[PDB]
Amino acid sequence: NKKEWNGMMGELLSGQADMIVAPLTINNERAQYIEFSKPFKYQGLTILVK
Amino acid sequence: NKKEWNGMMGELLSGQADMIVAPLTINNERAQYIEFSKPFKYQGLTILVK
Amino acid sequence: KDLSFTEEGYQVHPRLVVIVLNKDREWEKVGKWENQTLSLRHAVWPRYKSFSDCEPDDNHLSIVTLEEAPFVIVEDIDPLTETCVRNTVPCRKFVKINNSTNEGMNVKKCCKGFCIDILKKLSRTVKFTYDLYLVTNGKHGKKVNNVW
Amino acid sequence: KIVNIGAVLSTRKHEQMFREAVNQANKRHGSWKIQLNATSVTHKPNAIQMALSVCEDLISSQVYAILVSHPPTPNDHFTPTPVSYTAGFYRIPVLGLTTRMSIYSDKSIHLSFLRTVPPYSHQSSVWFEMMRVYNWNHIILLVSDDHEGRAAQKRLETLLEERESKAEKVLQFDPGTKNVTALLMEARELEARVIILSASEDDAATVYRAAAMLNMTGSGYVWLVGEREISGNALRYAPDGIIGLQLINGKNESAHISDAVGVVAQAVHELLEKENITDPPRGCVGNTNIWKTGPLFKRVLMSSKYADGVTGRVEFNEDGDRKFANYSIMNLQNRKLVQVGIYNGTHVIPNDRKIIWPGGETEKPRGYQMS
Amino acid sequence: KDLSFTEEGYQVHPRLVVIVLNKDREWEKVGKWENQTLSLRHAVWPRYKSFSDCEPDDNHLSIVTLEEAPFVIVEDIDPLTETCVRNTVPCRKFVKINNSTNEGMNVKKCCKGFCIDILKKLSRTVKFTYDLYLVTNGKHGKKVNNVWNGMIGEVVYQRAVMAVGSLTINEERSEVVDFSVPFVETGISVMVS
Amino acid sequence: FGDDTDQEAVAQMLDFISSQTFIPILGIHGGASMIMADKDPTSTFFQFGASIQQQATVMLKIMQDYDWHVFSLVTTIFPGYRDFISFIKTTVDNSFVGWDMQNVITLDTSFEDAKTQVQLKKIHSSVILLYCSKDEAVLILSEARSLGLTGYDFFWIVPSLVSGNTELIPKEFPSGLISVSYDDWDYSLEARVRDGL
Amino acid sequence: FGDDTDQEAVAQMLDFISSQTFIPILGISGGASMIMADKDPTSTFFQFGASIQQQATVMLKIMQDYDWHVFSLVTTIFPGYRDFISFIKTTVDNSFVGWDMQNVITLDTSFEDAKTQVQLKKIHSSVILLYCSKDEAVLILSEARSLGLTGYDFFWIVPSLVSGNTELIPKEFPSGLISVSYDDWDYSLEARVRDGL
Amino acid sequence: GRDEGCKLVTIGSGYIFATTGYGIALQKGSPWKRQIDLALLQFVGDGEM
Amino acid sequence: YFRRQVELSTMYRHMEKHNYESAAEAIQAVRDNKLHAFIWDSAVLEFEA
Amino acid sequence: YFRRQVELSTMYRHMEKHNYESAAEAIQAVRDNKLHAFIWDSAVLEFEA
Ligand SMILES: *[C@@H]1O[C@H](CO)[C@@H](O[C@@H]2O[C@H](CO)[C@@H](O)[C@H](O)[C@H]2NC(C)=O)[C@H](O)[C@H]1NC(C)=O
Ligand SMILES: *[C@@H]1O[C@H](CO)[C@@H](O[C@@H]2O[C@H](CO)[C@@H](O)[C@H](O)[C@H]2NC(C)=O)[C@H](O)[C@H]1NC(C)=O
Ligand SMILES: *[C@@H]1O[C@H](CO)[C@@H](O)[C@H](O)[C@H]1NC(C)=O
Ligand SMILES: *[C@@H]1O[C@H](CO)[C@@H](O)[C@H](O)[C@H]1NC(C)=O
Ligand SMILES: *[C@@H]1O[C@H](CO)[C@@H](O)[C@H](O)[C@H]1NC(C)=O
Ligand SMILES: *[C@@H]1O[C@H](CO)[C@@H](O)[C@H](O)[C@H]1NC(C)=O
Ligand SMILES: *[C@@H]1O[C@H](CO)[C@@H](O)[C@H](O)[C@H]1NC(C)=O
Ligand SMILES: *[C@@H]1O[C@H](CO)[C@@H](O)[C@H](O)[C@H]1NC(C)=O
Ligand SMILES: *[C@@H]1O[C@H](CO)[C@@H](O)[C@H](O)[C@H]1NC(C)=O
Ligand SMILES: *[C@@H]1O[C@H](CO)[C@@H](O)[C@H](O)[C@H]1NC(C)=O
Ligand SMILES: *[C@@H]1O[C@H](CO)[C@@H](O)[C@H](O)[C@H]1NC(C)=O
Ligand SMILES: *[C@@H]1O[C@H](CO)[C@@H](O)[C@H](O)[C@H]1NC(C)=O
Ligand SMILES: *[C@@H]1O[C@H](CO)[C@@H](O)[C@H](O)[C@H]1NC(C)=O
Repeated sequence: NKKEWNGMMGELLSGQADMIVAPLTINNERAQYIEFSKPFKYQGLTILVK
Repeated sequence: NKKEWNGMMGELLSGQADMIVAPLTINNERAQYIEFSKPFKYQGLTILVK
Repeated sequence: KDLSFTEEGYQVHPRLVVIVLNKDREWEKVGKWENQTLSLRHAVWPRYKSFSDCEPDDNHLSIVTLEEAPFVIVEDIDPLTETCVRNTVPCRKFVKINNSTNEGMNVKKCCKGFCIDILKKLSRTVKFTYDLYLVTNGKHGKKVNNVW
Repeated sequence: KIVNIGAVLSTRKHEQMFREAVNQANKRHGSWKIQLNATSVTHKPNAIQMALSVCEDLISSQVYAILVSHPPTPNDHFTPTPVSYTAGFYRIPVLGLTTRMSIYSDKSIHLSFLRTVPPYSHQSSVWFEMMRVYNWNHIILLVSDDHEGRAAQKRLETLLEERESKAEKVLQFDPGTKNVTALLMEARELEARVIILSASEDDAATVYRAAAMLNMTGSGYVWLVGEREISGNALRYAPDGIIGLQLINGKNESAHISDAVGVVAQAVHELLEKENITDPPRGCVGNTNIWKTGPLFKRVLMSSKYADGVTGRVEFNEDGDRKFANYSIMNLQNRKLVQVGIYNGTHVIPNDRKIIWPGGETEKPRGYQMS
Repeated sequence: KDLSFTEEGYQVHPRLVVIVLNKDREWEKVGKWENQTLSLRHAVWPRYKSFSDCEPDDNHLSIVTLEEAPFVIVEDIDPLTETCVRNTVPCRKFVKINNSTNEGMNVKKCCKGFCIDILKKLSRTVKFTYDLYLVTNGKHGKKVNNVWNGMIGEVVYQRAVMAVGSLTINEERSEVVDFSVPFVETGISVMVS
Repeated sequence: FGDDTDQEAVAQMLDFISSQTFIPILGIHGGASMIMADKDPTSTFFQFGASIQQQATVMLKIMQDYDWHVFSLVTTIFPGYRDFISFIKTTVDNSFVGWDMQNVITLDTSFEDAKTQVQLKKIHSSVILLYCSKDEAVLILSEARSLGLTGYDFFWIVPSLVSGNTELIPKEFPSGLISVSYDDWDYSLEARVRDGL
Repeated sequence: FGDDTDQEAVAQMLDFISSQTFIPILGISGGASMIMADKDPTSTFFQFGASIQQQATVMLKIMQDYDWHVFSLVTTIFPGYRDFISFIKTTVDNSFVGWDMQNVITLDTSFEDAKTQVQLKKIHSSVILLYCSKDEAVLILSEARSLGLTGYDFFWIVPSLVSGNTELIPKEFPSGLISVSYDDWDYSLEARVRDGL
Repeated sequence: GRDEGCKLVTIGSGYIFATTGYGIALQKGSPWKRQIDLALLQFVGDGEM
Repeated sequence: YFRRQVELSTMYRHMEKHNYESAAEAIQAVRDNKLHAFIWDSAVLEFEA
Repeated sequence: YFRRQVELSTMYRHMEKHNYESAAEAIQAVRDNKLHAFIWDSAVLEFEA
């Protein structure tokens, strides 16, 4: 009954990774555990259709 | 430095009348001082233009 | 001196004195009350940070800002009531009295806007007091002769 | 090692009954070495020297409770007030015995004036019981005076808070005038015929004399007053058939004082449980050393919960007065006070007597003009 | 029975018993523990307000409602967290095994919608506590030989203190109980294509 | 006469003197100047002081000028409090400010710290108005110090009957306690008796 | 080995027997199965009971099933408290609830009711977890009733460290105390030892 | 409103209908009636409804 | 209703220089285009429509 | 972001059906109209447009 992280964050916190130079979306909870730099890209959310 | 009632409510609370049968706008402060019945008309506010 | 007496024996125009307790256990004469008006020496409220022994205070946060209309709207207080309407926040502005001297006063005004709402919601969440006033030297700031 | 108890009293029989209560208090209250001494001061014609004799004879005696039991004074002001202020100088509870006025029952002017007789505000409780039982809701408040009248109207609003009702008309004014007829005739032309009246004795006589001028002796009238309004010339001027109130054992003096002193002595033995013995010092010579258990022993006056008494179940409420007092309900059957009801607790028990009303039938007059 | 052990030597699935102290001043077995989960005999949690003799007060309110899709959305518990989400409030439903049996259990569920926010803002302002529960008797109310069904019967027989949920008002309902001031214009309506 | 101690009932004694000697008597200082409830109609006693209503007006003017709006109201059963609460309620009724008021926290007796403690823990606001006697004020402020209700955001504005003599400042008072009185040391007693004469 | 008394160290004595005789030993109930902290690889001893971590897991499951999301942790200086606090903090860090958790308030010595009073007045929440011995739990509950922290809205959940004998229930225990213990009377002693065999 | 495609259409806009209103059901003589009524009419007077 | 809602304070600045005593005077003024909007209940306005 | 907001909970119980590993598989699934819409950032979808 234990919380963990996976993916790039799961490899970051486990010491397998030390810097994520990748399109990571900054939100609240991911900033609650690790530190974030200032964002290099500003955008939002939208919907793709045909 | 005293607030009193005027108009139809100032005439009612002075004892000049016995019951208001009129288009009375039901709101908070009128219910704080006098009793109510159930409303016979149900509508809100809007804007008249030309 | 209008030393008239009421029907229940009270001075109509007495001399009220409003006092605070200093750090050295004395009552300091601060505010005299007039006929109708209230003469207050301290427009800015003095903090008196150590009300007792065990008081570390880290929440009287001094905040300065600039009049920029889409985020900061600074308006006069209503002279009929002398009360900022509750969607706004209080503020003060250092206004110079004369051109000859650098002495001025602190006129209290009202502030609304977007960053004002941000500050109010920070006070909702982080639960800290805030001391809001305005800047008079420069608007944004620029390093001039290595002086910010 | 002793407890001195002082009082303001004249008669030798009640002093003997006081010493008899002193003797009875040392019987069943344990084997502790506490003793009791009696001091009672008598009449003086000058009212300042009354409290002067009280202060120099009881502060030097270090008394713990002060009781005044003087109805028959020719001065109708009824002022033990400087004695109560002298007891309030070191926060001593003044145990009243006679008066019931709201200006004396007020906790503001009289900080520690508690008693086992209910004030005139609890006549509104009897009036509220009459409105509950006999299903009456159209009332008019008429108080000629203003000292007790504001507290009486406050108590009336407090008791009408439960029904969430309001009086149709309230009248407070200056007595002594004869032309009060305009407000009374306009209250006649209203739709309330249950009229509530409570004032001074001569003021009751004045408004009863004004009731004869205005044809207020007809039918539909519901009158119910206190005990002051049915005595003196107000008794002669009242319309016959009027319903009145009376305190059971009200003018009873020996057993009332005996039960009060029993409450005093057993309250002292309650205070001896949790020790904290504080004593009012001799304030007559330059002393302002205040008595620490002033409110706390007043707490003993607030928590004096008993059930033994000739008057009845003596117990102090949040107002410091008698809980659920014993009442008689009288009828003035043709200038004759006829008892037409008793009262226990919160309930009126009407007896098997006849209730003749000042108007029509013998049952309840529900003279309501139905709007 | 899997009474297995760990490296710390404790039992993997031991036998846990959750007892209380009732008003009878003795221990009473209430909660039992399964192999992984908890089971409660009293899923309805009462006050147990008489801790001692000095408690005259009253702030809880027994409140019944009824399922209406634009007003009272009733959902299951969230299986990800085993917790109602923050706008939803807990409730219960008296669900039986089938129609032939007569005994049922009060399964805890979640509620949101229109009247839920009304009740929460009332509990903000009037400053009381509340116990939300549905009704399994049926619809709003219908007099069946001087017996009301659903919510109205629970108010008349006083097992429900108040019905804050969505409820139509007509003459006989205004006769048998008392209502509040209105808050939404809800007459009748006819639907076609 | 002006008293030096903190016994208001002395003036009440003087009030009875004003009911009996028919002499206009001026209460000047200390317990002789403390405000009682209702002066008698036969009395000619007059005090050099303000009303409780004017002093409440001054305190609410302070709260309006310094923008402290969300407050509470705590009184004991020391009387004169019902009219004080009524004046505060009518002031809220006569307010263009839009004041916020936590409900009245009363006290049953001299506190056992059993039932009044839960009543005090209902408060989590900034400014509290306290109205009781001076020793009871010391006890309630010691309780609030034990409850931690004497912090930086926790202000206390008290009337003159709480303050009393300016020559005596007792213990358990926060360095920053806000009081409103009229015992001005600059406004001399000689000027008081000269204006009275 | 089974037991019906409250002498836990006998089982620890069996643990010493388990340190020397190299024999697997089972403890049924009473003092034979009261929880010791850390076993030994030199030992083969076992109890029939639930650890304080698993009991804390059950208690947090109970607190989760009523949505009582706000609590305060109160322990004495009785040992095992550090592992208790650390397990509760690691469980809250692995919890989907988002517990609005008031901090942990402990004691230091035998209480003068002077500083411990200030420590207990910090709680204005409802649910309180209490881990302490039975000799001091009566003192804590009597002080909380004396401070009004045993109110109708408040709650108290304790482990089996206080809830021992069924008969010994003093007056200070509030009617509404929830405890957790592995004394299942639905399972007999013979069924337990048959399961052990 | 949740009709997928605006297919099912209502009749009128509240003209020829019964015109009643939802309320809050309380027991007869309950003391909470006036307080709930004042709280609801306060909740109307800010646009929160 | 607009004085309680503080976010509607700005319109509260306007009508204090512009309000009338009867709605018939408002209908007569908006007929001559002296008004440009009129916050009012729907029954009277739809009847005049 | 859609698990937090309480007014988007129902869609969160629908979008948990077809959770995809990569965005390329999302482009492939909308490419044959196996989907009907997709939630993604701005500049990535502008580049794909
Ligand atoms: C108080 O009232 C009682 C009656 O309730 C009276 O006591 C009577 O006292 C006389 C002696 O003076 C006895 O002979 C009677 O037996 C008592 N009354 C009865 C009926 O028992 C008296 O009016 C009051 N108390 C006193 C003694 O004055
Ligand atoms: C222990 O009880 C649980 C039910 O609470 C059972 O666990 C089942 O196991 C599957 C395995 O994938 C899980 O998906 C579920 O948690 C359970 N099944 C259900 C209800 O979907 C388990 O069977 C029990 N142990 C034994 C031995 O029966
Ligand atoms: C009050 O006093 C000030 C200063 O003496 C004076 O300027 C002002 O006109 C006075 N206000 C009144 C009540 O007229
Ligand atoms: C300085 O004060 C004088 C006073 O008369 C005034 O005339 C002058 O305008 C002031 N200076 C400025 C620039 O405001
Ligand atoms: C007065 O103010 C003006 C700007 O309005 C400035 O140019 C001038 O320097 C000031 N007066 C002095 C100090 O000469
Ligand atoms: C006791 O009472 C008597 C009579 O009232 C009095 O003379 C005496 O002074 C009192 N005090 C003593 C000495 O106990
Ligand atoms: C006023 O009182 C006098 C004396 O009773 C009486 O003669 C007179 O008629 C009264 N006036 C009115 C208004 O009836
Ligand atoms: C009272 O009644 C008598 C007899 O009917 C009548 O003469 C008198 O005018 C009445 N008084 C008034 C004014 O009601
Ligand atoms: C007596 O009262 C004092 C405070 O005045 C208090 O310190 C003491 O504990 C009390 N004694 C007892 C417990 O009876
Ligand atoms: C009041 O009423 C009863 C009625 O019999 C009477 O005997 C007694 O004196 C009183 N008892 C109480 C309850 O006070
Ligand atoms: C009056 O007497 C009855 C006994 O007949 C008793 O229960 C109570 O004290 C009184 N009635 C009530 C309920 O007030
Ligand atoms: C009761 O009958 C209903 C009819 O729809 C059925 O759906 C249900 O399964 C039955 N009872 C239960 C709760 O199983
Ligand atoms: C209950 O009813 C269902 C059908 O609704 C049926 O399949 C089932 O066997 C019944 N009993 C049980 C075992 O749930």
